[PDB]
Amino acid sequence: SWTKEEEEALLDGMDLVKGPRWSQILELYGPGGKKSEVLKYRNQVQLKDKARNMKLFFLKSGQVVPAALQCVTGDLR
Repeated sequence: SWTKEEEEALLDGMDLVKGPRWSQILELYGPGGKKSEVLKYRNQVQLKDKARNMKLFFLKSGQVVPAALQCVTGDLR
């Protein structure tokens, strides 16, 4: 079963690769996106800043946070 070294590696790797893959959202919805191009004018920083504001809106209003927004962590200001 799992060793302490393995558990520290998992937590460490998860930390290093955490946060949504913003470029993959733009593969679906950005310029030439596979589903549409509706997000094509948004760069990855704009996607991340909007996601933080959306999570903060759900929290502020006492609404359930959509599962994917729970991946957005840290300072939302």
